[PDB]
Amino acid sequence: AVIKVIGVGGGGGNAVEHMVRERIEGVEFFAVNTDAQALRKTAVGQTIQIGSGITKGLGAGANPEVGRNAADEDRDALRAALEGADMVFIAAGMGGGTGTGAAPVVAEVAKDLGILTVAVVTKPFNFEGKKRMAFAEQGITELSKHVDSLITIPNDKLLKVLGRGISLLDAFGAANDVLKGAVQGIAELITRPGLMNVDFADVRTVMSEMGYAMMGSGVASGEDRAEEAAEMAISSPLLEDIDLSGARGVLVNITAGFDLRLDEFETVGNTIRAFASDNATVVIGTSLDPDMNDELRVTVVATGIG
Amino acid sequence: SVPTKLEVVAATPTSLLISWDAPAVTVSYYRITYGETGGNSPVQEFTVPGSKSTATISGLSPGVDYTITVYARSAYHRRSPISINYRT
Ligand SMILES: Nc1nc2c(ncn2[C@@H]2O[C@H](COP(=O)(O)OP(=O)(O)O)[C@@H](O)[C@H]2O)c(=O)[nH]1
Repeated sequence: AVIKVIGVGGGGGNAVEHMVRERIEGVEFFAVNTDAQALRKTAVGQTIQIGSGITKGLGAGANPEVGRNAADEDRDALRAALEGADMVFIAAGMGGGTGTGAAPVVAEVAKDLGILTVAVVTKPFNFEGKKRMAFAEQGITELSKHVDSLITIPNDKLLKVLGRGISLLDAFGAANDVLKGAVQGIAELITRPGLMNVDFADVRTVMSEMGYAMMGSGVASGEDRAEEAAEMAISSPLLEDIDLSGARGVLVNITAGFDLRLDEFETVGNTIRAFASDNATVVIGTSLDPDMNDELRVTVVATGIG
Repeated sequence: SVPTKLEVVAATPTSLLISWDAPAVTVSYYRITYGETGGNSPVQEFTVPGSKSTATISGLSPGVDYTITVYARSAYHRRSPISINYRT
């Protein structure tokens, strides 16, 4: 399956800059912005400038309306770039102008081409103030009309795992890392499959036209790695706001080396199937990281959460 | 790049004390590997809690060059490990 990752606005561009730097195997990177100078500044894959007629390349002025109008003016360039994809991840920091307003247009264009359309977006930190949070929530509502799955990562949740005395700059770096881990934790089922390989049609089944989603991850080493990593994922602060038995779909990626035991795959799946509703679509597969020894990662995406 | 700095802080003929910077986000545990640079032996491995910023590697041999590698295993990132060389 052909996977494209598109950063929208400045935050989404910084996130994609990080994924390009740290690398996600098997995906193709793009960046969409109204700010032409920001587009050119760093390596973010191919660049797509939107709204040059109305913004003159000078940005959206933190105004979601301008981001929307900019993307509306350039649906043709968006469609031309998206064509050929089986799946697209749209990454954006919501609460500014371009991400908030242009991301739902990018998503609408992609949905129209029949692409499986997954948004991965952040809500701002509390310290960024009430108006940015309001803009973010309105843009997420607009976005939810035009995606297959919309994964929200609230930056306020990341606050509680940040080291003390952290710099303001490293706090945003951490947001990039979580977004990168989020895309990577879904994409690697496709691009680095292990033994229990997920068919892209089953990815589509658990993600297509599901609406809101959240994800959590766990990691563990040693004899109890499977139980420990699964429970850590389900206890994740990024998942704590939802009842997992309420999700209409659950996608699980177990990342392992070549030493996965049957009883470990059994354990992870039994734990998921216990907390998931009896009528949920449940897809569990494995991915391969050969540089692991006696350890495991479990990534859980709860989809269709309402 | 996590940890972002890794150094040998003290060295004896059969042991090395390594130190790294505190991480920006919670690390669940660190995986530490080490072995002779270009060796027919598999590297040896151990883990330390994610609250540590040092570890001691023992059972080494004098005058051997070693490659040491630290993986920070976090639920919140997939950052690459950091690696150094050091001769006892
Ligand atoms: N992941 C990430 N998020 C950011 C970064 N900078 C800002 N953000 C978040 O993204 C939101 C939107 O800001 P920005 O993307 O710069 O505005 P836009 O270009 O008008 O879409 C901000 O309110 C922050 O919460 C960054 O470097 N990385």
